[PDB]
Amino acid sequence: PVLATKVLGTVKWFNVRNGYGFINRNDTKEDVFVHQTAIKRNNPRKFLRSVGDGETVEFDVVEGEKGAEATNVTGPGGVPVKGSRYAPNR
RNA sequence: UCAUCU
Repeated sequence: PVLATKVLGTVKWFNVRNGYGFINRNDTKEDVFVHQTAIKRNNPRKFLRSVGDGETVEFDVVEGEKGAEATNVTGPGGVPVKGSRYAPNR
């Protein structure tokens, strides 16, 4: 079950070293947790799993253990995310 | 799951 699909949001922050971040939903203005494994289309020219602070992402919302979370996270229209400056380019 | 990392 998916609570919401293709939600658009702005990354609040994402910690590359520790592997998680938060996205602010553009529709409800609620922060949602995003795990590194929830990123579906990583920047193919970085080599870590990440989204970058402030970038615009598109995602599904599902029920987590500590609140609703983001999953299937991509750029708008399913394109690769930009990724974090804390994740070096190849 | 509110982290603090080039």
